[PDB]
Amino acid sequence: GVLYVGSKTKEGVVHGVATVAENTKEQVTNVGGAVVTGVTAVAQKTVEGAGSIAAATGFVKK
Amino acid sequence: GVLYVGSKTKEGVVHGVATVAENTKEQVTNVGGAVVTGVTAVAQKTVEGAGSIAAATGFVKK
Repeated sequence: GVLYVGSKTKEGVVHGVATVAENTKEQVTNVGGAVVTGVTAVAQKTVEGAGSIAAATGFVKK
Repeated sequence: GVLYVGSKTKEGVVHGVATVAENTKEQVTNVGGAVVTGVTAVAQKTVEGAGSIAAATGFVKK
């Protein structure tokens, strides 16, 4: 299928995932997987297959 | 006289005079004279003398 997408922007500043942490014991920032953060962010047919994306963190501290 | 001034800033972005103009016939931006636009902007005894600062524009179009 056609996905024509016309974005004419005068001016644009786009910020993706932001990680800010102050006065933290132990810090683990988890950013990854499938993230698209452009001015014209277009994503299609992501993992149309069997597999899938997974962004997971392994902090336990038992 | 004493003018102790203690400014401890975590983070600061300061913008001076801003000139934005779109679709203008004839443009004359006049920024000058005595302008101080720092993070810690301190001005004292400006033209304590006879003279004075003057920021003037000479547009007539008669």
